[PDB]
Formats: sequence, C-alpha cells, structure tokens
Amino acid sequence: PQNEYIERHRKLHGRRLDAEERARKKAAREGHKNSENAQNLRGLRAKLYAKQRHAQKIQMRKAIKQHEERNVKGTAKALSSQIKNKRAEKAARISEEEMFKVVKTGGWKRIVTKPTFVGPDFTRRPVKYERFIRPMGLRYKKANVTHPTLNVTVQLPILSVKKNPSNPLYTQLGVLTKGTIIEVNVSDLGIVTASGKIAWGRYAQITNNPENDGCVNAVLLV
Amino acid sequence: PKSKRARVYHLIQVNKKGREAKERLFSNIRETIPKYQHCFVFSVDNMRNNYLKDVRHELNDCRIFFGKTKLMARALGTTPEEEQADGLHRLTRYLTGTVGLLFTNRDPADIESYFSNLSQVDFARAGTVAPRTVTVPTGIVYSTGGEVPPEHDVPVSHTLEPELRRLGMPVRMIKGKVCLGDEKGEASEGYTICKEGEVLDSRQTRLLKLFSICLSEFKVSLLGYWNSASGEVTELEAGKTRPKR
Amino acid sequence: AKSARASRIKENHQRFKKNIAGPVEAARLERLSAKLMAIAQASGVKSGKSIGRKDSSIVFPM
Amino acid sequence: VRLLKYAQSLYQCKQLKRAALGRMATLIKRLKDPLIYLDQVRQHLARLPDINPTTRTLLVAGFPNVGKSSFVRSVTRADTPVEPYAFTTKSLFVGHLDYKYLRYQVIDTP
Amino acid sequence: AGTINKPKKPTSKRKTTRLRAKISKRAAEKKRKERKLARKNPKDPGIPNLFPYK
Amino acid sequence: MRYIHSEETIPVPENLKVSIKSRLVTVEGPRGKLQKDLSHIAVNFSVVKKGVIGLEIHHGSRKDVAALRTVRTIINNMIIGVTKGFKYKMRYVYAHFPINVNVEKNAETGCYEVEIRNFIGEKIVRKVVMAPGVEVEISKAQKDELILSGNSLEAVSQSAADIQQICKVRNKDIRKFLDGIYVSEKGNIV
Amino acid sequence: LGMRKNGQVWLPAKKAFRPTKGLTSWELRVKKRQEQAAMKAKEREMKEEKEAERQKRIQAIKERRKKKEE
RNA sequence: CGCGGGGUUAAGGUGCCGGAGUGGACGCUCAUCAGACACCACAAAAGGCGUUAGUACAUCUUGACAGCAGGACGGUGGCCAUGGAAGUCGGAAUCCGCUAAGGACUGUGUAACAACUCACCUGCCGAAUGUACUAGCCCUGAAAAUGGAUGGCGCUCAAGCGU
RNA sequence: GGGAUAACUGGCUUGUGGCGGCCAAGCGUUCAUAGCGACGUCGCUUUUUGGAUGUCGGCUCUUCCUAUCAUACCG
Repeated sequence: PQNEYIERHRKLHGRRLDAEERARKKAAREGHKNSENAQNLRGLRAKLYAKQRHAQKIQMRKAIKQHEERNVKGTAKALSSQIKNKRAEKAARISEEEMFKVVKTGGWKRIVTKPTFVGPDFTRRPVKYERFIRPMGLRYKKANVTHPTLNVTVQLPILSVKKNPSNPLYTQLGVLTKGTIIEVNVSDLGIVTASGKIAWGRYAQITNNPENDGCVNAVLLV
Repeated sequence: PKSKRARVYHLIQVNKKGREAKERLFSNIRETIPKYQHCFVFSVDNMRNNYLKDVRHELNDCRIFFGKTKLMARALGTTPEEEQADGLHRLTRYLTGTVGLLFTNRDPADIESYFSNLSQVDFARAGTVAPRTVTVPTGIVYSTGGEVPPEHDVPVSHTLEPELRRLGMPVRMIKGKVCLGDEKGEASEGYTICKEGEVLDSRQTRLLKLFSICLSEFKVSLLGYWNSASGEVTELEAGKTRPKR
Repeated sequence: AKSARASRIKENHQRFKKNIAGPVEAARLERLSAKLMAIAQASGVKSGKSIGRKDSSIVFPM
Repeated sequence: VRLLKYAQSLYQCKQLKRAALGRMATLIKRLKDPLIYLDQVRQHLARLPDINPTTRTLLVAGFPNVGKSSFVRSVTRADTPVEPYAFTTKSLFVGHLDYKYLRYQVIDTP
Repeated sequence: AGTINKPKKPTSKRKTTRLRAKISKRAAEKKRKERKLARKNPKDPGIPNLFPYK
Repeated sequence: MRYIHSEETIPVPENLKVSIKSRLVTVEGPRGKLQKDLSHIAVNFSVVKKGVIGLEIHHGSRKDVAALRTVRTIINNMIIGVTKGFKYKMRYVYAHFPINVNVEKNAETGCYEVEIRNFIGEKIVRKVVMAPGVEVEISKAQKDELILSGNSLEAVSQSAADIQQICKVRNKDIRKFLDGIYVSEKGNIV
Repeated sequence: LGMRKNGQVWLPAKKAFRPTKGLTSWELRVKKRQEQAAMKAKEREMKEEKEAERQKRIQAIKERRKKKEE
C-alpha cells in the first residue's frame, strides 16, 4: 500500500455486491432508529441526544427559511486585533499569609473567602485591618471590560476598588462582589473625550459573581 | 397524529409552476388560435419525445402545443356553446391522450407528406414488443454489448457495472475489466436481455438504453386537421383507428 | 479465552459427539449388550395377566 | 484548584467546576479546525510510501506519458496506473527487485 | 438492555409523609411567589371556519 | 375514530383451491399445498363474488385495517406461491480461495443440506440446514451461482438470508475483503 | 409492467390507504369549495373594513395629540 | 364525649384482605418495574415515524399527495482560475431560446469526459389531502450500592384516568 | 457583658463557564417592544511556527453497584 489503495482496489475490483442495497436500507431505517432511540434511551444519553436533535432541528429550520427567502427573492474583531497588535508590538520593542504566620509565631485569624484586588506588591496594613488575611490565588489583576458603545470587550488592568455596595468593610478591603464599581485603565481602548482629549481611568461595574466564576467581568461606564 | 413520512424538502431553485402556468397555457392557445389556419391534431402513443424539439426547429414556421390533454381541449372549448371557432369542438373530441396540437399556415398535403417522411430510430419504451433476440457474448461486455464488432468497440465502464448488476446481468468486474463470465471468455453461457416477440418491460428497456440499442421508431401519427375557413375537422387513418372520447 | 459455556464451543462439542465418539461408544455398547444377553440367557385374573388391585390428601373428606 | 481549595459552599464548588469545564470546552471549540487538519495529515502520513534513502535506489523520471509506469511495472511487482493521460500518477510509486541476491528499490516519479 | 432478565433497584411509589409535607409547603411558597410577582408587575379567536353556517 | 366497516378484496385464479376453516388458510395448487394459521388477528372472511374473497373488519381501528392490508398481502403471496412459485438466484464470489458449495438431500427429514468450504480459506465447513419444501440446485447456466426454488416465499427468503448471514466476514476490512455469498435475483419460477 | 424499488416483484399494485373513503360526493364537495371561498372572501372585506376604521381612529387621535402639543 | 336499644349520615369507600357495586353512561391510555384522588422539582420555544381530538393556512377531474412509464433540452466544454475542473475540487454572476418543463443545476460518478440521478414537466390511476401549531393519555427527560413496596395481593373495553 | 440560633442535609447529587451584543417563537401594561425571552454566532479569557497535597493510616475478609481495566459480542 503506497497510495490511495482502497480507491485503487475499488477501481480494480469494485465494492461489495450488497453495499448499495443495505446502505439504502439503513438510510430508510434511519427514521425508525431515531424514534426508537428517542423513546428508549435513558440517563444522560437521552439528554445529549435530545440537545443534539434540538440543535439540528434549529439549523435545519434556519436552512429551510434561508432557501425560502433566497428563492422568493429575485468591527469588533478589527478593534480587538488592533489593540492586541499594539500590545504585541509594545512587548516586542513576602506574602501576607506567611507574614501573619510569622506574627503568630512571634479563631483569631479571619481569612477573606471572596476575591479581592491589592495593587502594590507589598503593604503593611494598619492594625485596624491587619488581621484580615486575603489568600494568594483569589485576587485578580485584570478584568474583562465590556464597552456599552462600539460593542467591544477587552481585558484591561484593574486600577483600584471604589465602592462595594454589599459592605463598606468589603469596599475598604477591595472585595469584588457583583455590581461593584472599580476604576479601570482604558488607555488601550483610546476613547476620546471632550476637547479632543483621551481618558485613561474610568468606572466599571463588575456585573458577575467572581466567587461563582473566577473570571471577573465588568461593564464600562461611558 | 404521528407515524408519517418525513417529507424531504427540496433544496433547489426550481419550484411548482401551478395555476399561473395553466392560465398561461389557456392564454397562449386562445391567442394563437386566430393567426393560423390549419390546426392539426397528432398523437405520439409510446415513443420518447426528444425529437419534438427537432421537429419544432424544422417547422420553425408553425406553432406546436403539448400539455394536459384535458387542459388543452378545454382551452379549445369542449362544449360547442363555449367554443372559440366552429369545429374546434370536433377537434376537442378528437383530443384524447398523448396528443399534441399544430397550428400551421401552409399546405396540409405537404404537412402530411413531411410527417409521413419523418422517422427516427429510438430506444424502446416500456410495453412494446421486442423484434430481436439481442444478447451479449459470454466474453467481455463492451459499450454496446456486442452490437458493433468487438474489435472496434470500447469496453463499458466499471461505473456502469453496478447498475448492470442491479438490473440483473450476472456480471463481474475482475482486474478492472467488466465481464459476464471469465476475462479470457467462455466459462459462462451468456445473457439474453430480450427475446423475439417478448413484451419489453422497464428493466429490458433500461438495458437497451444503457447498451445503446435502438428498437423503436419515433414517428408522429396525425389524427386529423381542422381548417379555419371551413370550420370542420377531417380525420385521416390514425384519426379513425385511435379510440377517442 | 472463550467460556466453557460459549455457543461456538458447544456447537463444536456437539459436532464431535455426533461424528467421532458416536460410533465408538455405539460399538462398545453393542458388545456390552451382547455379553449382557449372553449372561442373561446363561383364567386371566387367576393367572395374573390382568392387572388387579394389590393385596387421601387429594379429595376432601366425605 | 486554588479556587476550589478556598471554596466555601456546595454551590460554590458547583459553579466553579462548571466554569472550569466550560473553559476547556470553549478551548476545544476554538481548536475545532486544527484537529481536522491534523487528522488529514495523519491519514496521509499513514498512507505514505516508505523508502530507504540510504539503500540502493533507482529513480525513473522524465516527462509524463513517456512510459515510466510501464517500465516500473515491467521491472518490479508494483501496481502503478498505466492509464494514458497526462498526469496519471500524482504520487511517488515504489517497487523492489533482486539482482544477484541483492535488494534494489525502484521509484517512479510523476 | 438486559432489564428483562436482571431487574434493577425499584423506585418506590410509597410516598413519605415528610416528602409530602415538604412538597406542600414549597408549592404554597410557589403560589405566594407567583402572587408577589403578579402584584409587582413591571383578541377573540373568532368563529371557526368549519362551522356550517358561518 | 372507530371505523364502522372496512373491506379488502383478494382475487383468486381459476386453478386454485382455497379453504379457511376457522382461520387456517389452506391454499392448494399445482405445485403443492400451503397452510398458514391467521388466528392472531380479527378478520371476517367471505366470498364476495365468484372468484374474489372479501376480508373485512367491523368496528375496528386503524391498526386493525392495517392488519387487514398486511394479511391481504400475505394471502396474495400464498396465491402467487401456489400459482408461479418463487426463485432466488444466489451468487458467490471469491478473490484467491475458490469457495466450494455442495448440496445434498438428507433423506431422513427429507431436507436439503448445503455445505460451504474454503470460504476465505477457513478449514471449518459451514453446513446449513435447508427450509422444508424449497429446493436447491447448482446452476449450470452461470458459474458460481446457485438457484433456490420453492413455494413458500417466507421459507425461501429466510433460507437465502440464512445463507447470506452464515457466510459473513469477521474482524476484516469489508472494503478490501469482498468474499461472500450474495443475493442476485428474486423472481417467479414462471 | 414497471419495476419496483426493492427486489420484490411479486408485490401487487396496492391502493392508497383510505379508511375515510366514500363518505362524501365530489360535486357536493365542490359546492362546499365555493361556499368556503366565499366565506373567506367575506371575512377579508370585514377585517379590512374594521382595520381601516381602527387606523382612521388612530390617525385622528394622533392629530388631536399633535394639536394639544402645539 | 354519662350508660344502653333502634334508625340515618359526614369525611372516606363498595375486586379480596374489608362491611358495602367486578353498578350504569360516554371516551382516552399499553408504560423493558404505567397509573392509582386531592401537592411539586427534575423540565426546557426538550426530544418522540405512539395514539386521539382540534385550530389556521395551501392543492384538488382545471385530476390533489404517493406511485409506475418517460422527458429532464439548446446557446454552452457559460466567466475567472490550471496537469487537467465540461452543471456537480474552487470565487463571482446566474441570462436567453424552446418551452409542457428543465436550475449556467440536487446528489452519485470520471484524470477530464461520459453516464446515472435530483428539481421541474407529460402520460397511467382516481378522491382526499398536507404544513405548522394547541390540547388530552403514554416513552425519555438521569440512575448506584442488604431484599420491599399505589399498604399487600394484584389489576389492562381496569381494580388507571375525566365527567 | 447582654441578645439570637440548640446543629446539617435529606427525590440533594453528575458532562458540557461567565459578561455584553445580534437573532429570536411566543407571551406581555394595549399589541414581539414596560418588557421577559432558549439554540446558535460574535468580542474577552484565548494564540502566526510543537506540581498540588496533613495527621493518619496498613493489611486482610464478606457483600453489593456499575459510571466496564480485561475476557465475550457485535456498530
């Protein structure tokens, strides 16, 4: 077998003597097979089959109406690519937990179970907030900001946290709950303000539940 | 309720013609009645109708119509009370089956002579009577099945091999060559597709069509003709022989 | 490995039984029965030809 | 893993696992086309003739229709289409022969 | 499937009073929630064609 | 909708003897006798004209009239079997190992036995017992072809399927290995 | 005789499945044809008149609103 | 709500255990663990070629759907591209004649052809259909680990469901 | 120091992310626009050259489930 030997063998000998007939018969039996599958399967498999069949019906109806209308009748990618290419060209051209452990060595601990934002790498907090530990992984540095106009969504760095309506204590710490307005750098977006002027930092409302879904999503306020 | 055929939608441009097409046919026949003088009525009982296009191209001068017999007959006017011109009711009662109309401006005798001289070979339709015991040799099956001499005959295709096997030939495609029996020959006996006097069925007719064997004669039988001035129809030969209602 | 109760093995065993061990066991039992026979030959009511009575949880007591 | 390690509720773990598996699902969904391309290249690289460049080899070349395929069928036991049209063979074909107890590999080029 | 020869664990139809009570309370809560949403807030078909004397 | 009445008609030719005692349709013809019990369905049989049998349902459902249609077809097939009989021209193909087929009348039970050897070189001999009433012959007109002739369509078709199923390839590429015994022609004796 | 899609040739020419057969007469069916067509037409002018009146009322209301705004 | 005799009822029941109807009328449903009387989540504009009723539209002797016998052409191997691409590997346009109808074409197929087949159209037959939805009953719509539950037996023109 | 909850789940659990837009049958305050609204697609995560884990365990034995590693069977 050097090259496309099955079609060479079909050219030299042909197929089975029964292939066309039984292929037609299977194509005909397909409907009864589908009905039996719909009426007999059970346990996650009927669920997968039902979702697949519902989808397939959706595209089938879409195709039917598309052909009907055509027979009767006789920039977000660009913006994202520009921002990403600018970033690529620009590129081309101790922890609080161990600190608190050392303090303890030298229920008294409360650890915040909600995502937060710090900013500066190392900070020694005033004693009023010293014992509010925040874990390593739960912070998020950048947020997915969706711009209501121009219909573009871009990942932009988080500047700071301004107001968490759930708790002023969460606000002061930097807890990122649902609907929480933070300050976001929008230099990459390049929106032009009055006097033909550009803006760098703007309000964005975190609108998801980051504890439910780690990815942090905000809608920009313009 | 349930348990019904899955209707296969046709993802293709061409659609039903319908009521608009039928009223177009009324309009065409009714408007083409006045200009011409001799409205011939003819029959093509059991012949393939490819060569109607050629006879159209030949008698470019005339105008020919062929649809639903009922549709054309009533467009003419079956009842004499609702009739475009006298005698057209007679033409309608002539119109029964595989029947076409022929508006002409010229000599009926010349029309009759030309249509008598018209004669083409054709592949047989289903239901006819076979005149020959045509068969294929036990050796290699060729393009026409041995009608032309094998030395000047190209072999038939492995693409057509499955169709021949489906339609009944005990043929086998060995070493890329399609053969009834053995590649060298002999071994088997042979396959006679149809016999003398046998009523050809759809299977045998498809066999002759695949092997390019013609055993039918395309000819048009003029039932009659109606003159505009006289307003009467004169039947000739096929007119009286062919049953009509 | 195919199970001892596999259908294919059962069919092969039946074929072996009917085709191989059959005649051998037949001839064996033939000579055995022959030697058995060698060793073995080595009024109606008053005579007992008519079978009579010798010498109830099915029906309810009456 | 860190998010689940710091998870605090059953619904927390619910939505975290759902979100992660969604991320992998979307990643493969974007990977849809490379899988098709790599499947096709796998199929051909499987149905690719295997020659030995080092061993004794004889290549047959020229214009099409000269008779290269006929020569290779004559000299070795390899099936090469001998159909008489311009580019009959679209791929390299390989046969082998013995010559005083020695192996040679013959290659037919298109 | 081989359910015919080897039946599985049966699904009991003998409802427990605790389950019945929970369903009753939750359904009552559903009715109250529907009422609350309704209070919060934010075409005649015609004579049938097949009627003989339309 | 509970249809009040429905009927179907079956014409019989001039040379048969049909009898339905309770529901045992027994048809007698030149080649032999075919008997089938139809006790599993509710039908009323009558002779509606000189040579047409009317099978009817009264106060039945759509499933019942469907049963009427299918039993009509089965009775028609029995008529066709006793008038003309059925023939199945069977073909076998091989690539390098010629298949050997031998048909023998096992006198006890009076039945054909067909043995197949050298099917893709397996030393196993595939022996298939043949349906009662149908006859098998090795065709002499064509090569590597058998003929299965009989009266009962169900019997002859089931036997042909049994042959085509016993000659089945295992764990091999069907695209390359084309050996087997296949149905070629299905028709009437006459 | 033509050919059938399956290899079966012995199958007789079957009639269309028709349990509701011979219940109505065609000519009567045609009178019902005409009556149904006329009823549909009547529905059409009734609906058209009602919709036209409603549209005229809506236009009058809009004109009154414009006059009030002015 | 004292102790007794007799009578009649409520809730609930009248196949047996259980005292009382295998009571009557019209229909629906066959579940590879149906359902069983006063309740819902799984659940969704969810899949069902199960079954019945119904609604709105469309064709119909001017012959409706399905089927069988056929035709399925001409400019033309349409324009760009290229080993070669002719309706059918690729981008765009997608027109006209003949028409009864035939798309610069729905698939099969060729190295390209060829050829088959599709759309559509005529001949044969002859009477309802066929598209989408609403409503009932039924299947699935998710399940682990000792053997058990409409209370049990069991029930299928019910001993299930609606009045 | 006072107050409050004695405590958790029990037809709960699994395989398919979230945010925003487009589309969207239906329903809706009076009508697909007060508005709700599935499947898909688009933008972000996400792209042009290939270690996490604290107390525990360790062994054996019985039984059971399958959401099956192997044996058997086929598409």
